[PDB]
Amino acid sequence: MQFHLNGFRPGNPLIAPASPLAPAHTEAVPSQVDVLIVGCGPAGLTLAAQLAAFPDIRTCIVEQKEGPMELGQADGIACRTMEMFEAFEFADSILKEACWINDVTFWKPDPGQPGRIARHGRVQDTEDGLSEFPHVILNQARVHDHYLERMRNSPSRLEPHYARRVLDVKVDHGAADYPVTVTLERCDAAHAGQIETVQARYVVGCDGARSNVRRAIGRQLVGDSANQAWGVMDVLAVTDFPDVRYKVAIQSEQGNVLIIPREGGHLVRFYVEMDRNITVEQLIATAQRVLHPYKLEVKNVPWWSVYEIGQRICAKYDDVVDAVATPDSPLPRVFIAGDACHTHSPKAGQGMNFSMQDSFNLGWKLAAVLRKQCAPELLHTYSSERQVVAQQLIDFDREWAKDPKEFQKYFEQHGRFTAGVGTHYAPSLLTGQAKHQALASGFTVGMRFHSAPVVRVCDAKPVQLGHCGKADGRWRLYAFAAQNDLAQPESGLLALCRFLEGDAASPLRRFTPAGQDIDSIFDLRAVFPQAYTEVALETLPALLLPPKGQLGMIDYEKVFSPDLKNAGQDIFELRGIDRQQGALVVVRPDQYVAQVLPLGDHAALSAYFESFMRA
Amino acid sequence: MQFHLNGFRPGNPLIAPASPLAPAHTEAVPSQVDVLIVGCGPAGLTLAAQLAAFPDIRTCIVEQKEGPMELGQADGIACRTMEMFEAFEFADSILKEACWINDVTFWKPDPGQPGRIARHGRVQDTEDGLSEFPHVILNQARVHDHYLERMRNSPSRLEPHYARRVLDVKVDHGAADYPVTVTLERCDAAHAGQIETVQARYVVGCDGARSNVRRAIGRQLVGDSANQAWGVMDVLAVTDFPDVRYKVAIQSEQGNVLIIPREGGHLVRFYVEMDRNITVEQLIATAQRVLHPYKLEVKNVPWWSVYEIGQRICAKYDDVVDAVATPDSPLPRVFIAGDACHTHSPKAGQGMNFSMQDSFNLGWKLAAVLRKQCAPELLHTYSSERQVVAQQLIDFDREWAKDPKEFQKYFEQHGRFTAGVGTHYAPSLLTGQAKHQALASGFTVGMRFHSAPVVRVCDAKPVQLGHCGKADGRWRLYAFAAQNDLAQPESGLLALCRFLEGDAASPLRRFTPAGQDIDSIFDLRAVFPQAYTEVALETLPALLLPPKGQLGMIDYEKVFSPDLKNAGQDIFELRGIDRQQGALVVVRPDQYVAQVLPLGDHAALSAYFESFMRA
Ligand SMILES: Cc1cc2nc3c(=O)[nH]c(=O)nc-3n(C[C@H](O)[C@H](O)[C@H](O)COP(=O)(O)OP(=O)(O)OC[C@H]3O[C@@H](n4cnc5c(N)ncnc54)[C@H](O)[C@@H]3O)c2cc1C
Ligand SMILES: Cc1cc2nc3c(=O)[nH]c(=O)nc-3n(C[C@H](O)[C@H](O)[C@H](O)COP(=O)(O)OP(=O)(O)OC[C@H]3O[C@@H](n4cnc5c(N)ncnc54)[C@H](O)[C@@H]3O)c2cc1C
Ligand SMILES: [Xe]
Ligand SMILES: [Xe]
Ligand SMILES: [Xe]
Ligand SMILES: [Xe]
Ligand SMILES: [Xe]
Ligand SMILES: [Xe]
Repeated sequence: MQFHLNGFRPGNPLIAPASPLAPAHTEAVPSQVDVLIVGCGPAGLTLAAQLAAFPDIRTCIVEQKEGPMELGQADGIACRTMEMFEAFEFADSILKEACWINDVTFWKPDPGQPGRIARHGRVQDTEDGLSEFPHVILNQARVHDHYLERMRNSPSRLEPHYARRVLDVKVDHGAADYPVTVTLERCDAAHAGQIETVQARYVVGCDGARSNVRRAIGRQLVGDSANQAWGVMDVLAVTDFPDVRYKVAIQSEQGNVLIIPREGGHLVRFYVEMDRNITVEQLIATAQRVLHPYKLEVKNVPWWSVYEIGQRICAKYDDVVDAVATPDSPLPRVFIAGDACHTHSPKAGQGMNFSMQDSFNLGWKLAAVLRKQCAPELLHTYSSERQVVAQQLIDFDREWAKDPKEFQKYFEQHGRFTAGVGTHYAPSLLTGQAKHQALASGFTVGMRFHSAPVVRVCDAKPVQLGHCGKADGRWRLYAFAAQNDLAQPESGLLALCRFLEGDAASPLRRFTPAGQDIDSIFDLRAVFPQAYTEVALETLPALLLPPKGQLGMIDYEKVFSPDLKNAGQDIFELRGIDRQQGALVVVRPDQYVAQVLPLGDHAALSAYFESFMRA
Repeated sequence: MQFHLNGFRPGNPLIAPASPLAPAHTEAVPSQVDVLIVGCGPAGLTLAAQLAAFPDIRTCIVEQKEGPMELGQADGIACRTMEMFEAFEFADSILKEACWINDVTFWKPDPGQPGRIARHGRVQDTEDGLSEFPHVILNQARVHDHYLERMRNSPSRLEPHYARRVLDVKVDHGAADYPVTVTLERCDAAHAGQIETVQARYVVGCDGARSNVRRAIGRQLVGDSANQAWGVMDVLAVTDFPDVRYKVAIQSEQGNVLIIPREGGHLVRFYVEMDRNITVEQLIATAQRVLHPYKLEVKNVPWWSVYEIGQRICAKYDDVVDAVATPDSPLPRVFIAGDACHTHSPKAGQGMNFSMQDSFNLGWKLAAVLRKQCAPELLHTYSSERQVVAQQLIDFDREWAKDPKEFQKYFEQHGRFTAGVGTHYAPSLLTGQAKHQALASGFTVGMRFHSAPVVRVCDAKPVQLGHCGKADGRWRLYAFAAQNDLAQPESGLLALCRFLEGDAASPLRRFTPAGQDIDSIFDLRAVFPQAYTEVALETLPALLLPPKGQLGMIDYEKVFSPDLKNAGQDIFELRGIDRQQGALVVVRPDQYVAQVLPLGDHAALSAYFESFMRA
């Protein structure tokens, strides 16, 4: 991370200086806001944490609960989700506290032993090279804490307005500004029944399964009935079952159970299959029968419930009627994210993960449009992108409901999907057609940017290239240099740089607000195949050693080389970069690859951004 | 980390529940305390952070400054120091904020260019396999913050009493208790001149170079005059010198300069050699002349000073007159740690690192003696251990003041020393003679426990074996199993376990306080050469799957296997364990190896602890 850009600043650098552009939090919900987020769940808090980085935008997030939760229902944190946490700079903390899932063991009835289970299998939870982070388990409330702190420590000093239940949302397609009117009811005993009204430019319903925002704009969850029902109990118990600290799938004559080891090394979660006139004792009794001959002595039960939901999904995620928007469609004003527009069966294994990816998709778009850096039409891509991949995910898990090798295929694909790295957007306003995909085979257009190790040239530090992509709303341009680029500036990477800084028609010059840092909209990172010791910084374009901030201090983290010390760690090899041609990999603020273009196709680059950005 | 041992606990698990055994902090310094620490510098705060883990001990730390510092003079954090930070569970945070030192480049005058420098060399800062953590640079005040938070979040809820200057310390060798009387003068304007008195059992002077505690007990820094003088400036400047983000040693016709890249990617520290009627401007001017033809445009200077000190050291670190203590010597009551008893020349490169190792050495000893778990004689080893290695360090850096390969030898050894991993205690009350060193060649008796990767059997998680050693005052017993131990319990590791739990004469039974967790004094960790998948937990002694806490929850982190997935990562190979015999590696609470014993030499194990522990 970088700090002290404008002078020494004491204390933890992750606490940002309060921005004057942002009015202090008030007891009463403001009358007018840019964005009103409804619901402090994974989705709501994810969006709020993203918008909190832009103090020029007025964001208000409401939640009907009277305060932060301390113990939540979701606990699975996918690899891709961890990558996003890294973007919010708190993945590190999650890794130290969460319970990693390295293996998953399977238990079935012992063939020779009557009514007793035995271990039948074991698989590595995350296939090699799938992600730089592992799949982990951590109490949902803790993820909330991190987002709540990020929000609080942001320049926005953003915090939620609790004990507020959104009663209704209306859009005045005739209003000149703040067309959305939200009616809220205060739920705390001290204000019980009090009605609040908020004028918003955009409203985001992240209010869960029984979302009022969804029903307010007439959308509806379409799907099937609750396939199964699960008894879920978090327990502090003593057992001799040897795989208790692993993620375990148990099938037995007396029922099926799923074991999820919890953070701390002691707590354990049990998913007991069923199908409320059902108790903990019954669940425990069932788990005991299943675990037999292994003994389960439950000492304490911090939490337990009943997880039962069908897979449903809205046809659209916003208030725009057209199934497929076009340049003449009304613009969206209200969006739905998370369970409010799509719920997945427990067996799907998505948990809260996929839900947060909706918010990460919408986040930067809202900010760009509000800042008038992008045409409002951009907002249409939120629904077309997130609705489609959700439906495709459901279609897949619809058949996962079970050749022997066709199953190992289903099993493998399911892993990539639960890890959250299977999302692949189809060609669109933002996504290219992949005609130059061979330039960087390892960076599939439309999928998340698969990070790989590189070596920073300024100080020889080993780093994950994809970690340059932080949740700061910036587009990234990873320019992998052709073999001779460093030696021949007439073309290649250096020529691209020359174009990006000096050609008035370049997207960098056209769309970067006057007076802002040269990398405030487009974060360019250059990667040369040459050993870091062979890259002379002093001979590189200023665009690659950009001054910034009030003191013109130099950013020395824009230039990289491959890891040439350790065998098989060269990113040019790992990601299939065309060595002779090089490659420009354009990445969205949500870490998704938009394009893989030839370094020399400057016109294509300009044209791309001209299609949705505003000069 | 492990938590929820006695029930679900919300919030950050690193915040410990307040212990009732510890009285709340008071505005006025308590009248009587177990330990009085003088000075909130690296040493003082390190000791306080260690003692804060024992709420049954009354610890008071005073500092004359009126509050925590925000910008300190020291900034180099050695590998070994990082290992200790890992023991205090905040090494992670330091790694994310600090500026890593991967390479060190050397610059000298260009032979063909008049009065201009050119790069002459480059070396990897930390030789391969020296430590699992790198050498890093971070503002001293931040290390203080971490210690201050650890202290605050401990069961002790420990915080410093500021604006107190210790005027005098006296020992009443006739007192029945609290033989040490400390006289303090309040320095804050509101209490200016007020005299405070404290009765303490032990006093630790961590009050720096001009320490009053040292002079109070008649000790004195013996050494040579200030070899050199250095102008030190932390600056926010713009330069085109290409190696500014590296640690750089520059020798030129116009002077010598040392570049230390600071946390944040922008701040930089410059050590300008000299030898106060000297200004920043002069330093800057000198640095510019040195950096020529490279330009240095200083924009801001958060801090600057003049580092000038000779290498001096006390003959003893406590108030006991005998040069070498024996069973009939008076017991120590006052100890000196850090610069108060030993200062190293800037070129030595020790910074504040070695200083904190004194406190980490004394910490657990004081606690054990106060808890009557160890004979007070143990306290003698503090001085004999820390004084000797400090002097030996000085003797070495005395000659480092410069065959060509004899220099590369001096250069290499100097690196291990600056990394803080060269400390090697000679045989003593605590340190063995190494007659069975071949059992575990990679764990040199008397040196720090060189961690290596292993695989936890309960959940297959990759971990650093040495990270089992936390700053919790516990001795560790790393039992590396013989090849057939798992298959033949009659002897080997399993037999050792049988002895440790069932033989009344075992150190574990003899010295673990009645009613405490079976691993509260001796932290046993077993390592089998077999693949983790081959270790059946359910068939292991209870000592290896120990119940603990109020609920008898099982600790599943006592059993390990090697990393057999990745080539050349098997700890039995990496650390030279005798495969046929196995090995017992006994480690002190400060992470230093005390013994390497045969698994079967139970008598030797007992005898060792009987020599200083109290039943
Ligand atoms: C009983 C139960 C048990 C579950 N068990 C599991 C499990 O074991 N494993 C698992 O992976 N998932 C489980 N889930 C699902 C998991 O909780 C969700 O997938 C996850 O919470 C979805 O995140 P989200 O942001 O979309 O919305 P949610 O987490 O559903 O949050 C919506 C938020 O909006 C607020 N809100 C709603 N309406 C309004 C309104 N009108 N005004 C103001 N605020 C409002 C709510 O109070 C809530 O905080 C369970 C769900 C339930 C209901
Ligand atoms: C001007 C200066 C510049 C330096 N520059 C560098 C540098 O560039 N690089 C580097 O590596 N090292 C530098 N050092 C050395 C570095 O600061 C020390 O090595 C490090 O602080 C030693 O840690 P310590 O815990 O032993 O004691 P110290 O950090 O010296 O702290 C002693 C503490 O005790 C307190 N104290 C002292 N006497 C009393 C009393 N009677 N009553 C109450 N409180 C008292 C002090 O106020 C202080 O907080 C510098 C030192 C000085 C003085
Ligand atoms: Xe499930
Ligand atoms: Xe750009
Ligand atoms: Xe386009
Ligand atoms: Xe120095
Ligand atoms: Xe022991
Ligand atoms: Xe001994």
